[PDB]
Amino acid sequence: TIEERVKKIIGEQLGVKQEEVTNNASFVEDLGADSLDTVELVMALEEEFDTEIPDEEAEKITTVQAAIDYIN
Amino acid sequence: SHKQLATEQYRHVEMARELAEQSGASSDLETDHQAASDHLNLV
Amino acid sequence: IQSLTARAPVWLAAQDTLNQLCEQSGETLASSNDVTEYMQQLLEREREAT
Amino acid sequence: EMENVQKKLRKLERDYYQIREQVVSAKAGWCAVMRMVKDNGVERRLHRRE
Repeated sequence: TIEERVKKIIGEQLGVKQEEVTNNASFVEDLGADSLDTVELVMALEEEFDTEIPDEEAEKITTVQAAIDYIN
Repeated sequence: SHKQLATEQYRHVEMARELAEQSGASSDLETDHQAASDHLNLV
Repeated sequence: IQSLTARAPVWLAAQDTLNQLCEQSGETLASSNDVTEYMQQLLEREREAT
Repeated sequence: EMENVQKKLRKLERDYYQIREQVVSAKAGWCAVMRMVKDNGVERRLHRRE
């Protein structure tokens, strides 16, 4: 469904496939994306949904599941 | 700057409101002082 | 930050050469004294093989 | 004056929008290159971090 956006974009931003990401893991260390890569991921998510996410809320996406939690 | 402009707009509206009240008060005072000038001339 | 920035490139070049050198060998170096002792072991192997 | 600064905010917002597309489109290609480069080139040969 609409989550297909996130679970797609994440992979396109991290080089992993759609099923590679696990909800329990964390982007910062368990996916290999460093600070710059995570900034790029969150900002691409911002672009895709034509919305805005301030720094404080944006910093709360270190886990895989959060990417949908704030979305839906 | 976006959040600063929002806050500034809010404050600006507040000052405009209190100045509107003073404008009304000024018109009322002008009425009273017109009566006062009439009273001076009458005396 | 200016001091660190001026210093950085030299340290990075040195590290690349060091990594190449020690990886070329079987043993991994960690200090100046360590490099010296590796020199001595190298000399011993020279004088046996000869 | 502050209304004109608001319109400045709109102009800056569209500039930000442009920059954002640039960034995401660039990463899409970085992905592919770093996929192919893993044939031992990136290890130290191409990644001349100096």
